[PDB]
Amino acid sequence: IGTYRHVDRATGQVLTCDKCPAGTYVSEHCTNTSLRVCSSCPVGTFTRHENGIEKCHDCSQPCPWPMIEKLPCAALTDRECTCPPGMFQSNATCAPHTVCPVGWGVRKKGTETEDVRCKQCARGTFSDVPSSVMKCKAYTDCLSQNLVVIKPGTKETDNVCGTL
Amino acid sequence: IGTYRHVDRATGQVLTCDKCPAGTYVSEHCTNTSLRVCSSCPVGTFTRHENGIEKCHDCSQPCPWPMIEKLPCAALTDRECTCPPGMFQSNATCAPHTVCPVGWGVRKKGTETEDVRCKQCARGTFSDVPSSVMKCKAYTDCLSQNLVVIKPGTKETDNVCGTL
Repeated sequence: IGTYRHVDRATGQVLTCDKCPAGTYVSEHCTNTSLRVCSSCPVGTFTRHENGIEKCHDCSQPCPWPMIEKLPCAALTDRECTCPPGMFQSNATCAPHTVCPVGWGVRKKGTETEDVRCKQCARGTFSDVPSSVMKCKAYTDCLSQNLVVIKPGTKETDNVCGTL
Repeated sequence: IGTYRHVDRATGQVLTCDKCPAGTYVSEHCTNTSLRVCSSCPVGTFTRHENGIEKCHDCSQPCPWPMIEKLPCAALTDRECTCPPGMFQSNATCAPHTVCPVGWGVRKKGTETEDVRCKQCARGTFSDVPSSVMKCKAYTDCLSQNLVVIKPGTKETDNVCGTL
């Protein structure tokens, strides 16, 4: 743990005190005969690193709905807001991800900051359900199934497998 | 920030959650549609690193007098006890540092774990006060003083400087 210089009120001595760890602040500086005392950051406040400060930092305002906290206001961290899962941030607030329709599939997973990117299923794959998450699935292999392709598949359906 | 695997009670799904930062613990695991929620360690408790645990660690018992805390019980740290300044630990508890008598001086600064080490002042130095802190001081330079040595010094006194 590191140190900081402090000027002693009563004597004018420049002391070398021990820093307080992240999550605490200095509630009593060291003097020529006693060590500095650290206290924990009160509710509502934080300090990110080992410090010598006298009051902890204030946490930001609460997250504006529909945003939620991916980090809380705690001793060591300011609160951090995010759009909840299945939404992404655009301008002001939160929009739901694109839902890829049947016959399309996710090419790029949507994130808290970018929307999902869809592509039409390529030949040999299909997607049969609307989803903002699912990829195009490859057809069931009929050859390696001991069966044959009764009905071909489409970008929306699997091929159907059987005999004769 | 890192992650941890968790088995979802209702579905049996093995999820990948986000760890909670040091000083917090996981108060709600992530599910398939919502992020894990972190809470700050309650008073009395701590977590040292980013974790996935469900209750914070308990702080050790209070420091037995005359020991005092060089680190407090806080969100990020267990309390850490030390012998106060001017004492050092031996066996059970705390003993005051050796006080180097007049004519001796500190060779090794005393610490919270070792006592002071004294040596007799070497020729040309003196120490005129009992102290568990002070070094032998070199005599005042009479030559470079424009004065001469009226009375020689001793291991306890400075030489005294003047003219004629």
